[PDB]
Amino acid sequence: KPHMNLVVIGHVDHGKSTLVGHLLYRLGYIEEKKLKELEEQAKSRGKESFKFAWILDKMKEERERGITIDLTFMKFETKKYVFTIIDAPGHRDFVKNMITGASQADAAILVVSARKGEFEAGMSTEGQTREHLLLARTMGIEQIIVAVNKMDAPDVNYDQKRYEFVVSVLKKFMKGLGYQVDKIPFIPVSAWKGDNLIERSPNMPWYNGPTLVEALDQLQPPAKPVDKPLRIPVQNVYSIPGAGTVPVGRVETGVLRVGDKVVFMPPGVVGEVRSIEMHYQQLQQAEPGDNIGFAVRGVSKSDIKRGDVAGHLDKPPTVAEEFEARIFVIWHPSAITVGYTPVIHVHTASVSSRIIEIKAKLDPKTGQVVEQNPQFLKAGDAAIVRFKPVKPLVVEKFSEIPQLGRFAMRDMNRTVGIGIVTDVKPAKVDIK
Amino acid sequence: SGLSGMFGF
Amino acid sequence: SHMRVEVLDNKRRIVRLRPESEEDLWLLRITLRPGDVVRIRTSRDVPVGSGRKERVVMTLRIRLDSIEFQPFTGKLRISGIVVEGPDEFGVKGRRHSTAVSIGTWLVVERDKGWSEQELERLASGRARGTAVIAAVDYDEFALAVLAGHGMKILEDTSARLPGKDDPSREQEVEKYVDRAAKRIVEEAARHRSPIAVIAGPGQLKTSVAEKVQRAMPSLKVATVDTSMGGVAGVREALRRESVTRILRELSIVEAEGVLEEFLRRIAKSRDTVAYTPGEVLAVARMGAVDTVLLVDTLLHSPDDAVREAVDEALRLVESMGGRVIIIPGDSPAGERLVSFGGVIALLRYPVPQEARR
Ligand SMILES: Nc1nc2c(ncn2[C@@H]2O[C@H](COP(=O)(O)OP(=O)(O)OP(=O)(O)O)[C@@H](O)[C@H]2O)c(=O)[nH]1
Ligand SMILES: [Mg+2]
Ligand code: NA
Repeated sequence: KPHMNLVVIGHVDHGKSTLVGHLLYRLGYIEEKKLKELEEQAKSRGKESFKFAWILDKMKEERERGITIDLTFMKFETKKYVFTIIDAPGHRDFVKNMITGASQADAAILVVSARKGEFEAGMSTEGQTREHLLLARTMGIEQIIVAVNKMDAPDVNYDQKRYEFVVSVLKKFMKGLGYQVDKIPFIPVSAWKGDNLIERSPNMPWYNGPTLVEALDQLQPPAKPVDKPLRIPVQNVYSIPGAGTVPVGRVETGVLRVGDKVVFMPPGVVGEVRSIEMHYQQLQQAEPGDNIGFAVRGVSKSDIKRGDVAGHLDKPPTVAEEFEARIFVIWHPSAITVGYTPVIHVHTASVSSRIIEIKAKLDPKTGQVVEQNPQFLKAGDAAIVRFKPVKPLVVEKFSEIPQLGRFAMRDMNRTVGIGIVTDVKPAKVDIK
Repeated sequence: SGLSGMFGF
Repeated sequence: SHMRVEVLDNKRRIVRLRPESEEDLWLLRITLRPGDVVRIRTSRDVPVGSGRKERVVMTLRIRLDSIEFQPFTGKLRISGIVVEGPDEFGVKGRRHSTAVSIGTWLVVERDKGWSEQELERLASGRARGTAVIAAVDYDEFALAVLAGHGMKILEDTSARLPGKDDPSREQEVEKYVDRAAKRIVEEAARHRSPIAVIAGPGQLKTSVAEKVQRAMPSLKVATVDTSMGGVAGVREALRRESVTRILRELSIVEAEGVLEEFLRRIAKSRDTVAYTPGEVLAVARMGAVDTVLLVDTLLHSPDDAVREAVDEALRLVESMGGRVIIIPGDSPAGERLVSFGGVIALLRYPVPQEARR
């Protein structure tokens, strides 16, 4: 069984967590006693219909707000594949976590809501059906399944007129981003009632397309960039007794084996890998695809954190003192200039980086040096610029390691632009 | 808006 | 409150003043100039006896050579060659470096006379306080102390928090909101801050806000919505509508809204702004400038030509009822001004580029 990382994206309360909640319960993985225990507590607070969501959502704020905030990781398997499913947050305040999830994803489920106003809020200027589709694309997610959720709702009622209409507007938008619009399944489902999740819904005989499980098995596994350096961007870092300090992350490139001495950049801390765990399975090695926990002798919890990237000492990950990049400005209120310092989201990292130069402007539909050292960039422009990270950042050239060299520029609770890194002035490798 | 930009994506 | 400014002689070349706030030290930094002679009572070591020295307090007049001001120190640091002092100590012609404090009487003389605008500016320092701004999310906490004339990041921490699946994650965020709240209260005390703005996404900022109100009920506390924590979140808060109302008297903050207006114009209506010392001066003579945003280092540039040119423009815009906003280059607004020669101006009408002499 090959392995694939699935990420769940969509606008706030369009039904990501209940989809993953109910989909697991139907495939067997949620206990009856647990599901109803969650229903009772859900009901005891003013949150009756968040029973499936509370399998995924856990924090004090997540349960009080009824909002996914950080990524929840879970495991299941179909006929053909075994999945790491990654329930990501909808709310605009936490799209930085959606990006860290998107950087690990081999494919995505775009949960869109067929309810009136909710689809429109998802696809408006500042919506997240739109933004997560943008961000998912730039982070490397090529495969995509879309689930037109909430078909059962009073203001929809299993309607085809709605399903055809919502698919129409998404098809127009995604073909702009450069997606294979005829090749991706648009599944009218209900996450709450469970329609089309595993077995065909009687309530939509007009459908004739694949169900969510049948669409999951449709997905092809990704290629494996082996014959490349070791890159494991860390997602989290735990202190689990029986193991010590164990960072968790997806391996993007190379091969991690037990006993390998590893270095975590930017900190420069070195540690021996003592064990490798994936879905509670003991591994002697991990390869591109594998989202693993890996214990490390020598490193402590205070030494490393999310955004740090692990590699062998042979060729450690590049710490960019400065870095050059080609970018495209999606939105900006006024104008971008030398000095501007948006947050650069690469792999699992989110680091402010000052634009220290604008080397050239470029035409957005072609891309040749129109102007040289322009005074400003505005929305709709593309350009070559030189960043200086406000704090130590790991990036890599897009030519060499594209997954560590593709990024979003965010600022002011909006995505300003997107870009790839074309050069890196590296930092002084400072090992202990 | 006009967002048809590929960086070899 | 405001600086006691008091013109002495007939020709209005001499002024006697006493800074009574840190804003009054800032006003001295933006006002004073290499060539002014201050008259301060300082101490200076002098060789008296045989192989022996005594710290003897004395009155000196010093031809100013250097004016530097580090924020949140209560010290305008001055230096220069002593032009007059007691004759037995032999100090005339020697360098005296020292520091003007809050409470320090100093008389200062300008050869070509003090203007009415210069004095008005010198007496403008209604002693505005010094807020603290912080930002909290699950990844980061930062805290900074904000004056009109300076900003300083006092804390910048990563909440190296467990993954939400980890047991004890819930108690670890509790310790983290205590550690954050503690540090806010600590520095609001250390800086005598009336307001404390707390940025962040969601409930963490309110959790932290409650803890500081508990430990300081006299302290005002604002919660501002914001996309992220850390220094970015602090810098994000400075541009929000909320904070521009609550801290509207702070240049640093004021600067960001004109800068935004200047840049919104550079895209569309290029002729309704100007930048760079000479182009600003050109349109300032015309009576075109509404407000001028300025980096404070231009006032002290080692080139004589630009200190005179920048002063002429500033004098001109305020002579025709324009605003003049002076800020540190070491600030979030200040950083964007480097590519515009340190100065930007908003114009009251379009001035074509071939008309700017
Ligand atoms: N009628 C109906 N309601 C749904 C469905 N799916 C979700 N909901 C409701 O939508 C609300 C939010 O559900 P969640 O699964 O938390 O939505 P989410 O997208 O995971 O939330 P975020 O991750 O914070 O964006 C709850 O009140 C659910 O009952 C559905 O298929 N049908
Ligand atoms: Mg969710
Ligand atoms: Na939700």
